[PDB]
This record gives sequence, structure tokens and C-alpha cells, in this order.
Amino acid sequence: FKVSARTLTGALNAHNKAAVDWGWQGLIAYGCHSLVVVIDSITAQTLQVLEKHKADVVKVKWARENYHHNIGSPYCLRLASADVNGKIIVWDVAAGVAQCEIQEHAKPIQDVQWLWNQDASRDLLLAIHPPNYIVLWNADTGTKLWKKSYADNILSFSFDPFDPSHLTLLTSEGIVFISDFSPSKPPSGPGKKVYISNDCLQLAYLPSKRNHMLLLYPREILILDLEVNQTVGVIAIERTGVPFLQVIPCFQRDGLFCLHENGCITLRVRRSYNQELTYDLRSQCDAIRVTKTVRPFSMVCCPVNENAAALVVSDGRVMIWELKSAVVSPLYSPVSFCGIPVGVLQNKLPDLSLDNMIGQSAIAGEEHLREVHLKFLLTGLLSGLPAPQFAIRMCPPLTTKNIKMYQPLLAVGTSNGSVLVYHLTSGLLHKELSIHSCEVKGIEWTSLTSFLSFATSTPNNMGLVRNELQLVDLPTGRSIAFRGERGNDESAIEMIKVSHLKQYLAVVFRDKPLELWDVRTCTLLREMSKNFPTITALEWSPSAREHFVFTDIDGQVYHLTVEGNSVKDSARIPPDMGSITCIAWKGDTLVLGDMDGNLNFWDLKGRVSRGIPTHRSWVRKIRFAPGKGNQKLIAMYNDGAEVWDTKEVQMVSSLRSGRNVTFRILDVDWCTSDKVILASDDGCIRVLEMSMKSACFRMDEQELTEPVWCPYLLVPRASLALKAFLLHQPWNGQYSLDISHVDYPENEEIKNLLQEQLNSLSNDIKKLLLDPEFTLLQRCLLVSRLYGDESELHFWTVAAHYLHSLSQSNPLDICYDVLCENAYFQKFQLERVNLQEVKRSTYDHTRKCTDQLLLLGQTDRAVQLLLETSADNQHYYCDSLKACLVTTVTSSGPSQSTIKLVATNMIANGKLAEGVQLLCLIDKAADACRYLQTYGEWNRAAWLAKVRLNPEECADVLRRWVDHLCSPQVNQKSKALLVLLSLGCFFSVAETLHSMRYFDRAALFVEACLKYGAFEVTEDTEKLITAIYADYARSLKNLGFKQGAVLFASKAGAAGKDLLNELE
Repeated sequence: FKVSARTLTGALNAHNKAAVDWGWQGLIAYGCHSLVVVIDSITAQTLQVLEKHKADVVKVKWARENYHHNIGSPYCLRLASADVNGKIIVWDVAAGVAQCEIQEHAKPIQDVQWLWNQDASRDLLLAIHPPNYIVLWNADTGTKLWKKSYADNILSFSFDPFDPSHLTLLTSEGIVFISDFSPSKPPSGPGKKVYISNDCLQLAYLPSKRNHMLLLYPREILILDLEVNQTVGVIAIERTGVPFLQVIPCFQRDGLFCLHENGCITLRVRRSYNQELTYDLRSQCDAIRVTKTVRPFSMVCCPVNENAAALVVSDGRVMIWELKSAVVSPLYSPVSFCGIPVGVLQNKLPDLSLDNMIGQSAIAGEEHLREVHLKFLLTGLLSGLPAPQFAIRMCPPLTTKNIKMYQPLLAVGTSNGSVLVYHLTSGLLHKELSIHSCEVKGIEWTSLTSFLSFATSTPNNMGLVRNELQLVDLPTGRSIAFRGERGNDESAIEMIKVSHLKQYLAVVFRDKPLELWDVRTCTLLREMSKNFPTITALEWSPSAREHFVFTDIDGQVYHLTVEGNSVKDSARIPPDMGSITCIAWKGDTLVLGDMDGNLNFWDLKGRVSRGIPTHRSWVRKIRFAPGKGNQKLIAMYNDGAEVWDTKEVQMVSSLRSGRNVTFRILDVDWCTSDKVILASDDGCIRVLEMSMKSACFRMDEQELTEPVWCPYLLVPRASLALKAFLLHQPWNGQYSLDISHVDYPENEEIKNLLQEQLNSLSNDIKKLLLDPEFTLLQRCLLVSRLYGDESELHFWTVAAHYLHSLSQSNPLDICYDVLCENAYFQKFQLERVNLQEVKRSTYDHTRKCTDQLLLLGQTDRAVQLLLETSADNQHYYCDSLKACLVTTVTSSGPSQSTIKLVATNMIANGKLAEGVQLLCLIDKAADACRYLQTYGEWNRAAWLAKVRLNPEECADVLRRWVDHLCSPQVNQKSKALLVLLSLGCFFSVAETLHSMRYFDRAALFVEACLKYGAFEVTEDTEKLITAIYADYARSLKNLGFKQGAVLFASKAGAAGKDLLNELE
């Protein structure tokens, strides 16, 4: 029965309103009063608690994982936190030790967020320093990069998911836009500022629609369009409804998660089946009770599957919700499962992720099917310690007569009237029972499965107080009265004592004589007479003759003996210095505590006293350490606790509040012979060592009732090996998920760790893995989903979709933009320009709408819009001439040389937009795209090539864009890879993947292409395949996995013979 040091959390504080985050690793972290707690959602149990901050935690943000993982960059957990004092700590949650400290000024940190662009460096952090300072930090060495100051009060900021160089700020005046964000130089100027026409609640971008963001209001939700700076969608609640509190967008599908003031969560999905954007409510949960002391703070959602939500409320309760599908605007099931379409006889898992529950986006009012209904279910619940002022007690110490059934139980009393039972080994709450109707004053144990507790009611105008005494047996939970029915007119009870052998019991009142009881018989034995000294302290003798001693208000020490019903007196002691408030007895030493702060070390062997003043204020309670020959006591004062020694008088360690520790001590106890338990005033219970020195709790040595699936807790050499084992499932004929069938010469401990990690997977995941018809692409997608990585998650979906499309409507979702088809993109652009045209307001918008329509191909509706300029505007002649020209220039065969010359001259002189517009207007978009690319506007050129142009001319433009994206001054290789995959050039993708030392993603891509028939093994393409196979085999050999290494070396051919010469 080993006990490890640990801490237990309770209620939350007002400063922890927005301290919670759900990262891609699958763990949820929230901020306690001064601690960070990491919990799991699948099993709902606490895993690791971090305690180093000296102030309240205000922000917790998980790290981003958008980079290739290898030996140099293995899978690790990284956390960042901020406090009120203005300190930022970078955490490595595997042992409890920090890696970086950042502090500037003495003001609270208002916003912390990582950078998603990790192509070059993955240790960049941006934080806001009040009042107008923004600093970009480094998470590796804590070195400042640049500092920029503004002339406003920045509240929050968000990053553009599509353009890394775009950043926006929310100020008390308006919104500030930055378009020159870079880690090398600070922003040039203040940027473009606009004024909204103060009480905004949230500002975030929309990851589903480009150039879209939302503004949160208590009664309204606004969708804003960037290129027109106009509202295109309003989400409003009914007249009698609950105001909004928070909103969280989604990426896989166009949806929003909304949190209300009453604790309700609603899901809204964009309408696509039967002018402004409309979001229809789909699912709703059940509201929780709202009280002046209990209120929800904020909610989080899973960023990987977007099918689970977590809610945090003030009292420490965590609720986990799940979204389920079953078979207003209708919704239909997806066509492709795990990246590829499936039939009607294969196993399916619609609840695996959100994208597998509903279909892709569509335009309402267009000609086109199983209905899908979504509902919310509560499957998790976590509870913590109640309000402060606990009352704790420890189980009887472990002797050699009860080793078989000993269990280290802990009893904690609260003001609600309930008693909490803990285990202290696994850390889980064992039992919770409601006993009393008022605050519990004391808890004492009578056996290993029973204890006693008492409570008092509110005194009246005279002083008489109702007394309650209940005996509780833990396995059954029964509660019965001990004294009986004594009425509600009696004096209160100060203290109760149970003898060492659990035989007798004493009850002490304010002005009532002492009473002696029997635990087994539950009958009275003897009641003291009226002429009895007042009781101020009492203690038994841990030595059926049992002895107990007590003192009076004067100071005289009285020693009495008990044997059955007869009670006699032993001896007397001369008075000795003020009034005694606590007595402790063990062995032959007796210790007395006084008001002034003096401890008299009386020893009943030589009649000698040793008074050692503590120079403190007042002594509350003292208790000795369990165990024979263990002469140690802990003394509780009004400012802290101290550990002493009764053999040699010398203080061992001290803990003073305000000088050494930041919190107070409300109760002390003895867990084991070498550990102590301290109760804090903030609602925390800590188990510390001899010196009460804070330790670093490590997740490696921790016993858990239920295994937790987390590859990040394993060694770097194990996660990659497990990934390789899972990817190539068909080992040596049969299918199995145990290590002991494949050749893998490593130590037994890591093998057992891998086996227990595998055994914690869900039944449906295991069944999907054990499917002969589950193709390699689906396996790769499932592995990417399980590991929580984003790079492969984005790569494999697009790769599989394009491979299946080219091998042979199911279109790609619009969340990829330039990675979609021409017609699907063109339809969305037409819808967007129609929305823009609907809500034109002034002359500064009609011109822009006409310009957009003149490049989207609409020629008939642009002439009519042009013929509307007023007769007083100075541009009437220009607009009329342009309209007439557009009407008469519909011929493209003859008389086009001079028009092209004029366009080229206008482009050369500086006017580029007009020249490009005219060139696209007459007969040519490729030349306009070339000129746009020459001047550095790559995004508009790519958009133009996607809208117009045949799929034979856009290929060259996109290849040039990819080549530009590969420049060392940009470092955007992932986007170039995605565009190359969209272009259907698999050989170039494989070559550039091999050039970037991606030894696994290239081999998997080659295998997938060979299976799907993209390129054959000819006399020219065999060298690259052989080199990739040899490199992957070497990489697998470097990890200790010999089976995959030899399997790939066999297929390598003539470049793997040397590797096989040393493998075997």
C-alpha cells in the first residue's frame, strides 16, 4: 500500500473564467486558483497537476502541431500559461518541470496565442502586454524578437487561417487590420482602422469561409464580408430568449457552437437545401441550475473531430457532451467514408467524426438522400472538493494485525453536511454521503470501516444548541444516532475523543459534565457530577484498563483511569505556563501547548520539563506521527505548521504563510510515517514530504484504474514503431493487434507499455482495424486522426480524393478554397457576388461590385448596373463610355491589337487593375494572370485562373505559383504540395517529397499510387521508387523495427542488398 505525493483540487476562482483549452493531443487543461489541471475526456480522470505559479492563472493555451514528426522532432506535450503577475511559463507535461520563463512588467497578461505557421520555426509565441504593447516571443530560449506599440487599448486578436501575413486587433475604439505581419520585422505603420457603428464580446475569424469573420453581441450575431466591409448575415434569438455568451466556429463543416447564459449549448448548420446567409438550429442540450454562486464560465470543443464539447462551471464540475447521429432544412449522409466512397455492405462508423455525419456544402434552390438527425448526450461528469473550511481525519495506522484488509482511507468534512471518502492511492473519490444538515465539526474513526461525526445548529438568544451524533458504516452507508433523542435544548459539543483500542468515548460540552460512552454497546457508562472542573483539553494514552488525562481552566493536570463502569483517579500535577489548549501523548513523552506559543516537553521518567518558546502567535493543535518508536510531532499555528522531534529538541522544517508559502493552513494530519497532509484555505489538499517541499509529480510513475490512450506519453522510439505497425496491418498473413507476433527485439517494459496502450482503444476502432476491406488510405487517415496531427490529416484527405477522382458528384468541401474544382468554386463566387450586389448602399460599393462582375464573366447584368450613375457625378461620362464600350466590344476576332496595346500601356504606366480588367474583358485571361504574377499579386492571379481559363492553361499558372511558393524567402512547401496534388502531378509530388527527407509519406504515397494505377514501374521511374524504398527501410531499421525493414528491403531490389547483408 504505497502512497505517492499528490494534490487535490476543488472550486474555481473568478480569475479562471477564461482559462481552459482543448488541444490536438486529446487532453483538456483548465486553470485552478494557482494550479493547472490536465484531465482526459475519454476516461474522465485527472492525470497531471502543475503547481509553480505564485498568482492566479488567466490563460492556458495548448501547442500547435503542424509539422513533420521524426526523431529530431518527436511527439511531446507542450503547454503555455500566464498569470496575473505577468509571467509566462512554457510547460513540458511529462515530469512537472518547466522549460522557459518570460516576464515583462507587473501587469496581467491579457491574451496568449501560438502561431500556426510552423514551416520554419515551431517555437513562436505572441502575447499582449497592457496597455498597448504586443510582443512576439520565442518558446525555445525566451528571446524577444520585436516589439510594437499602438495608440489604443488592445482587447483581443485573431490570426487569418488562410494568409499567415494577415492579423487583426480588437480595440476599445474599433478594429485594426495588419497586413505586414512577419517574424523578421515589426509592422511598419498603425495599419487600417475602422469604427463599428464598444460592447463587443468576441472577435474571431471563420475557418470555413475565406475573408469572413463574426462579431459577437449579447442579442445578435453578425457575419462580416471583408472586401465590402458589410454585414451579409445576422443570427438573432427570439424576443424571449437567453442572451449569447460565447461562440466557437468549426473547420470541417460550416457550423457554430453557441453557449448561452443558462448553460445551454446549441449547434447551428448553414442551410443548403430547401438574400442572406441563414443558420438553422439542429441540436440543443438541457440547461443547468443557475445560482448567484454557481455559473458557467466557458466551453471548449474538440479541434480534431468536432463531435464533443466540454463545459466548465464555477463550482468545479466538468460536463462532457457528445454528438450522435441517427437515420427545417434537411440534411443528408456523406458519400465518402474515411476519404473514399463506400458501398452498402461494408462496415461504417458515422460517429467517428463530424465530417462523417453530414454532407458537404451546397447552394439552396438548385436541382439535386437519407435524413440525418443529431442529438446531444451527456456521458461525463467530474467533481471536486467543496467550499473551504474542511475537516479531515486519517484512517487508523497500518499495523501487522490488519495487513490483509488495510486500506488508506481519508475522511473530509465540509460545511454542506457531507463527508468525502478518498483513497489517496489512485486519487479517485470513493464515496460521498450526506450526514448532517449543518457544518461538520469533527470526524473520528472507530474501526477500519466505520467512523463518527458530530455537528451543531445555530444558537438561539439563550445559547442552547441542538446536538447531532451519527454513526456511519462505509460499505452500507447506514447512519444511526449514538446518544439518541436528546431534544433540541442542550449545550454544544466542543470535542470528542476515542481511545486507542476503540473501546471508550468521551463527549465534552461547554457547561455540562463529562460523559463516557461505549462504542460496541452504545450505552451510557458514567456521568460526571456537577462539581466537575471545566474541560479545555483532553487526550488518551496510546499504551481493558486505559488512561486519559485532561486539564482545567486553572492549569491543574488530572489523570484518571477507566475499567468497565468504575472510574478512579491516578495522581495530580502541580500547576504550570498559562492555559493549555492541546495535549498529545505517545510513549513516555507528554507535550503541552499554551496560548503564548510555548511547548512544554514533559517526560514521565525523570520529572523534567523543557520549555522551548516558538516565538509564534498561538498554537492550535499538535499531533504525533503513527508508528512504534516514531517520536515526531507536527504543530499547527495561526501562520503555519512545523515538525519537531521529542528525542532531540531541534526544529526540522518550517512553513510560514507569507514568507515561504502563499496559502494558509486550516488542518494538518499524518498520512503515513513519512508523509503529512496539509489543508489549504483555497480548497486544496496536498500530501507532502518531511519538509513539506514541493515535488515534481511525474506521469511515468502513476497507477491508473483505467488505461488512457495517449501516444505522447510513450518514448519517442515507441510511437513511430507503433504507427508503422498499425499502418502495415497485414503482417505475416493474419491480422492481429499484439506486439508478441512480430519480430521486435526490444526490452519488455516498453513492449508492455505498447500492449496496454493498444488495449485501451475503442471496440469500434479495433473492429475497423480488423477489416480486410479497409484500404491503406483509410488506415492512414484513421492513424492521422488518432495521433492528432494536422499535416497528414490535411495531406491524406486531398491525396485520396484526387487519386480516387483521377483513377476513374462528391466534391471537395469549400474549406480548401483553391484546392477544389473549377465549377464548384465558380458557383460559390457567383453566390458571393450575388450577395454583394444585393446589399449595395453607396457609390463606393456599386463601383466595386461592377468591377467584380466585369471579371466574373457577367456581361449582361453589368451594363445595366453601369447605366445608373447620377447626372451630377464627375464619373458619369467615364461610366457611360465604359458601358457603351463593353456593349460594343463583344467581338474578339478583328480589331483587337490596338485594344491590347492600350491595355499594355495602361499596365505599364501604373494602372494595373484597369489593364487586367480590360484584358480579361476582351479575350485573354492568361496574359492578365501573367502580368498580375509579375507585379507580386499572386493570390488574385490564382483566383482569376481558377475562375476563368480552361484547365489546360491554368496548369502553367499554378505550377509557376508553386515554384514561387518554394522560394526560401516564403517557406510554404505544404501549400505547394497541396496545389501540386490538385494539379494531378503525382510523380513530381513523390520527387519533391523524397527531396524533403519525408521517408514515410513518400513511400505510402508511392504504394497508394501503384495500387490506384497512377504511374507504372518503367525503365525511368524505377530508380526513384527503389531509392524511396531503401530510405524507408533504413529509417525503419534505425527504429529497431526489423520486420518492416526487411519487408521494404526485399522490395528495394539492388539498392537494399547491402542493408540485407547487415540485417541478417
